[PDB]
Amino acid sequence: WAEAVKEPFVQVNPLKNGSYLVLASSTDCQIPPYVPSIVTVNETTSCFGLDFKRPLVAEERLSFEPRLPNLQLRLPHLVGIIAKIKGIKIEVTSSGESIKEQIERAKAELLRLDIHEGDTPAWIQQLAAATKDVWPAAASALQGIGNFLSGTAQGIFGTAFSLLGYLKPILIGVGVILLVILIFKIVSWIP
Amino acid sequence: KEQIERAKAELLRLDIHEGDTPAWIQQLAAATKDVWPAAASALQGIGNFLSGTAQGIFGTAFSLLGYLKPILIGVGVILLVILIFKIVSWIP
Amino acid sequence: LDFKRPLVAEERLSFEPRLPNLQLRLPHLVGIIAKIKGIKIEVTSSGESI
Amino acid sequence: YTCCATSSRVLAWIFLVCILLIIVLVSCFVTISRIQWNKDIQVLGPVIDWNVTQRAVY
Amino acid sequence: PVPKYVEVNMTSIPQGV
Amino acid sequence: SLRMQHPVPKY
Ligand SMILES: *[C@@H]1O[C@H](CO)[C@@H](O[C@@H]2O[C@H](CO)[C@@H](O[C@@H]3O[C@H](CO[C@H]4O[C@H](CO[C@H]5O[C@H](CO)[C@@H](O)[C@H](O)[C@@H]5O)[C@@H](O)[C@H](O[C@H]5O[C@H](CO)[C@@H](O)[C@H](O)[C@@H]5O[C@H]5O[C@H](CO)[C@@H](O)[C@H](O)[C@@H]5O)[C@@H]4O)[C@@H](O)[C@H](O[C@H]4O[C@H](CO)[C@@H](O)[C@H](O)[C@@H]4O)[C@@H]3O)[C@H](O)[C@H]2NC(C)=O)[C@H](O)[C@H]1NC(C)=O
Ligand SMILES: *[C@@H]1O[C@H](CO)[C@@H](O[C@@H]2O[C@H](CO)[C@@H](O[C@@H]3O[C@H](CO[C@H]4O[C@H](CO[C@H]5O[C@H](CO)[C@@H](O)[C@H](O)[C@@H]5O)[C@@H](O)[C@H](O[C@H]5O[C@H](CO)[C@@H](O)[C@H](O)[C@@H]5O[C@H]5O[C@H](CO)[C@@H](O)[C@H](O)[C@@H]5O)[C@@H]4O)[C@@H](O)[C@H](O[C@H]4O[C@H](CO)[C@@H](O)[C@H](O)[C@@H]4O)[C@@H]3O)[C@H](O)[C@H]2NC(C)=O)[C@H](O)[C@H]1NC(C)=O
Ligand SMILES: *[C@@H]1O[C@H](CO)[C@@H](O[C@@H]2O[C@H](CO)[C@@H](O[C@@H]3O[C@H](CO[C@H]4O[C@H](CO)[C@@H](O)[C@H](O[C@H]5O[C@H](CO)[C@@H](O)[C@H](O)[C@@H]5O)[C@@H]4O)[C@@H](O)[C@H](O[C@H]4O[C@H](CO)[C@@H](O)[C@H](O)[C@@H]4O)[C@@H]3O)[C@H](O)[C@H]2NC(C)=O)[C@H](O)[C@H]1NC(C)=O
Ligand SMILES: *[C@@H]1O[C@H](CO)[C@@H](O[C@@H]2O[C@H](CO)[C@@H](O[C@@H]3O[C@H](CO[C@H]4O[C@H](CO)[C@@H](O)[C@H](O[C@H]5O[C@H](CO)[C@@H](O)[C@H](O)[C@@H]5O)[C@@H]4O)[C@@H](O)[C@H](O[C@H]4O[C@H](CO)[C@@H](O)[C@H](O)[C@@H]4O)[C@@H]3O)[C@H](O)[C@H]2NC(C)=O)[C@H](O)[C@H]1NC(C)=O
Ligand SMILES: *[C@@H]1O[C@H](CO)[C@@H](O[C@@H]2O[C@H](CO)[C@@H](O[C@@H]3O[C@H](CO[C@H]4O[C@H](CO)[C@@H](O)[C@H](O)[C@@H]4O)[C@@H](O)[C@H](O)[C@@H]3O)[C@H](O)[C@H]2NC(C)=O)[C@H](O)[C@H]1NC(C)=O
Ligand SMILES: CCCCCCCCCCCCCCCCCCCC(=O)O[C@H](COC(=O)CCCCCCCCCCCCCC)COP(=O)(O)OCCN
Ligand SMILES: CCCCCCCCCCCCCCCCCCCC(=O)O[C@H](COC(=O)CCCCCCCCCCCCCC)COP(=O)(O)OCCN
Ligand SMILES: *[C@@H]1O[C@H](CO)[C@@H](O[C@@H]2O[C@H](CO)[C@@H](O)[C@H](O)[C@H]2NC(C)=O)[C@H](O)[C@H]1NC(C)=O
Ligand SMILES: *[C@@H]1O[C@H](CO)[C@@H](O[C@@H]2O[C@H](CO)[C@@H](O)[C@H](O)[C@H]2NC(C)=O)[C@H](O)[C@H]1NC(C)=O
Ligand SMILES: CC(C)CCC[C@@H](C)[C@H]1CC[C@H]2[C@@H]3CC=C4C[C@@H](O)CC[C@]4(C)[C@H]3CC[C@]12C
Ligand SMILES: CC(C)CCC[C@@H](C)[C@H]1CC[C@H]2[C@@H]3CC=C4C[C@@H](O)CC[C@]4(C)[C@H]3CC[C@]12C
Repeated sequence: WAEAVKEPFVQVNPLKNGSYLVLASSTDCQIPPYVPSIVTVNETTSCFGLDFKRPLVAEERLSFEPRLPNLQLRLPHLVGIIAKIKGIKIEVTSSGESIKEQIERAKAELLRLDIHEGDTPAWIQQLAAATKDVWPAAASALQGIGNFLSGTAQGIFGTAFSLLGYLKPILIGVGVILLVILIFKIVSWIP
Repeated sequence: KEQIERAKAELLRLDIHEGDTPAWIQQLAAATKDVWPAAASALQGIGNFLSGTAQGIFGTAFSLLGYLKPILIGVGVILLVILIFKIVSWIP
Repeated sequence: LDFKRPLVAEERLSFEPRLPNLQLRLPHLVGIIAKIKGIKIEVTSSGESI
Repeated sequence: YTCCATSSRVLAWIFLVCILLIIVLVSCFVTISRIQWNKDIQVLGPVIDWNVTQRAVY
Repeated sequence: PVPKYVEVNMTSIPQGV
Repeated sequence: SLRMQHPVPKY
């Protein structure tokens, strides 16, 4: 299962034996982001705006803690866009799924998020964020052509293109009327 | 009437696309099978032709010619504008 | 259904909470957004910009 | 007069070429942006394995 | 400005369980 | 396993 969340994300659970369980979108006290971890400190300090205390020395007894098997997991490239356009917690793969089945799963859905006359700049900015890891040269270009339609002047070019997009059916109609005149006017020159 | 007018707009907007025509055509068949079995068997055939025959080269070819549509029109328009002038510049 | 007149009560010291008031601006087409999801969906925050 | 007549002709040609180029620039952008999106969808995605040691930053 | 350090140990949680 | 050394201010 995948689900979209708000940035910044911070979760710190104090454990009973005196360690702390941390999952956080940003670094603090040398703890890496995005991967969770069990954290212990030798001297009281403030991390993620709260106090992580040094635990009381304990006596060792025979353990019964479980040790689960490790597991690599491959996710779809655009998992973030799939989770965002559902607005609920959604199933994205299985532990033991093939590359082919995994891909043919949100492909039709994703293809039909096509370019529109009404949010071309907002679309072009998604395409860049999607392309950045694949082709960084193209991303930087797309991002540029994004900010040109949005920012340059008062966004007048964005406006102009948006409007010329919505007019397409009228233009064809006129274009057709011109041909029907031109053909007649031409045929009415030949002897 | 009420039951039908409930997912109709939603369902209509699952339209054909340049990027998964074979995968779409295979859904249309599964949808048509109980209604018109003769048509289903046909659609299923034209499905496997774009996917299987050769290395799917025809699927590829059609997918590509689909995405090029705007360029082709643009060129087509430039040809007319030449042809008209070249024709008008023959008449005495 | 029947809305009955209540029995007279004796007044005692209250501990009822009094929450702050709050204006809330919704999107113009909130009804169409809620309809095409077919589930309970998040539409804004208390303190969001236009 | 001849200069004004010539100017009108030259203006119309540059005005025609101006448009026919804009038609070609927009047409090429729509083709390339839509293909790249298709390729973005089918790339291999990230891998996660819950290894902390791997993500250490010094 | 004097250098003072605190030790911080970290361990993994297979499968996130 | 991952041992680290977090620096703390001592002014
Ligand atoms: C509060 O509570 C929490 C718990 O909730 C405390 O956190 C826990 O603290 C424990 C310490 O008491 C930690 O245990 C220690 O884990 C160390 C790391 O283990 C991993 O790496 C090992 C080595 O891997 C490398 O080297 C080998 C070759 O040697 C290579 O093959 C590898 O590729 C690596 O290069 C590895 O052996 C371990 O593998 C075992 O676990 C994983 C799952 O985690 C399994 O997939 C494996 O199959 C394997 O488990 C099986 O096999 C082993 C034997 O091989 C059995 O023991 C198991 O029962 C099972 O059958 C890991 O990948 C260990 O190095 C460390 O070892 C010490 O102890 C042993 C004796 O037990 C000695 O021989 C060693 O010399 C060493 O002293 C120890 O086990 C827990 O990980 C940690 N738990 C969590 C969830 O984080 C916390 O401390 C508490 N806080 C306070 C304040 O009290
Ligand atoms: C069954 O149970 C239910 C409860 O579950 C019963 O319903 C409850 O019945 C109560 C009556 O016992 C009602 O209380 C009454 O509310 C009246 C209206 O209060 C609002 O308006 C006030 C006036 O607003 C105008 O005028 C002022 C200037 O005077 C202007 O500033 C305004 O702009 C308006 O023009 C206003 O003072 C109130 O404001 C307070 O509450 C709101 C939230 O509701 C807060 O946002 C405010 O900050 C403020 O709360 C704080 O400040 C006040 C003091 O200013 C403190 O008292 C608070 O603790 C808090 O710190 C409202 O906007 C009141 O007019 C009415 O006042 C009577 O009592 C006081 C003494 O307490 C006298 O001085 C008055 O003269 C007057 O007699 C009273 O409080 C509950 O509203 C009602 N609850 C609900 C949820 O509906 C029900 O009756 C029961 N049924 C049966 C059968 O038993
Ligand atoms: C669960 O585990 C499975 C199995 O590991 C994971 O799926 C596999 O992912 C790996 C890594 O991404 C893929 O490796 C690539 O393999 C190709 C060659 O594939 C061909 O030959 C295979 C021979 O065994 C065969 O299995 C393949 O068959 C599948 O694909 C065909 C075609 O779509 C399909 O019809 C079949 O039904 C199968 O689905 C196929 O014939 C190879 O070209 C790749 O090379 C790249 O990487 C290497 C190493 O970095 C590099 O050296 C090269 O230069 C190149 O960059 C790569 O090795 C593998 O194809 C996947 N296998 C399957 C069956 O899908 C899966 O991801 C895991 N799931 C989860 C959820 O984690
Ligand atoms: C939470 O609270 C906020 C703050 O009140 C609400 O957002 C505001 O809503 C009001 C009412 O709908 C908006 O009022 C209008 O303001 C414009 C002028 O806006 C410009 O100047 C502002 C100066 O302070 C500035 O803040 C604005 O900046 C925002 O917008 C720009 C451009 O998009 C953006 O880049 C910024 O990042 C900001 O987001 C902006 O520069 C004014 O023209 C309007 O006038 C109309 O109404 C009046 C009164 O009826 C009338 O007299 C006029 O004739 C005209 O009809 C109007 O006053 C305000 O813009 C909103 N502010 C922001 C920051 O968005 C929000 O709705 C509340 N949320 C919820 C969920 O309830
Ligand atoms: C973070 O992880 C560290 C491991 O890298 C922890 O360090 C270990 O902590 C134990 C606490 O019991 C130390 O044990 C002490 O050892 C000294 C004497 O040291 C010698 O003998 C020990 C075995 O007893 C041996 O491991 C050493 O190599 C030495 O030969 C005793 O005086 C104490 O009484 C106690 O037994 C380990 O020595 C120490 N190991 C290492 C490699 O440093 C550290 O505690 C962890 N920190 C936090 C914040 O949890
Ligand atoms: C006041 C300012 C000055 C005026 C400037 C304008 C002057 C014009 C002169 C006259 C010529 C008119 C030309 C007509 C253009 C009409 C535009 C059509 C847009 C259109 O229909 O496209 C749709 C939406 O895309 C869009 O609408 C996106 C359009 C492209 C946006 C990007 C523009 C920047 C290009 C950068 C070029 C460099 C890149 C590298 C080559 C999608 O197409 P579809 O409808 O077929 O449906 C396909 C499936 N959805
Ligand atoms: C190396 C191999 C050899 C090369 C072969 C090709 C040679 C071509 C020679 C030059 C001629 C070029 C012809 C131009 C074709 C362009 C294709 C346009 C496709 C297109 O835009 O259609 C869109 C997607 O459909 C599609 O893209 C689906 C297209 C149709 C797929 C099915 C093809 C099999 C037909 C079977 C015939 C027998 C059936 C019974 C009659 C949808 O259309 P829209 O964009 O208007 O939007 C409508 C609302 N979404
Ligand atoms: C977890 O990550 C660490 C670091 O990438 C792996 O440890 C390395 O293993 C390789 C051999 O595969 C050694 O050459 C390196 O010296 C090791 N580095 C360190 C810092 O110890 C580790 O194998 C990974 N996997 C597991 C299951 O622990
Ligand atoms: C916690 O661990 C730190 C490791 O940074 C200890 O720091 C050492 O302190 C001694 C003084 O006893 C210094 O001589 C060393 O140079 C420090 N080591 C470093 C910076 O690597 C610290 O003493 C420990 N604190 C407690 C309370 O045990
Ligand atoms: C301006 C007057 C003379 C009318 C002339 C008609 C011209 C401007 C119209 C007629 C048909 C139009 C084309 C119809 C369809 C498309 C596909 C779209 O994805 C890009 C633009 C493009 C290629 C249009 C460009 C403008 C166009 C060529
Ligand atoms: C190849 C060179 C000479 C360019 C000539 C232009 C030709 C190939 C182009 C110009 C406009 C194109 C048409 C534009 C729109 C559609 C609708 C689509 O749903 C099916 C294909 C169809 C009917 C196209 C077929 C190919 C077409 C006729």
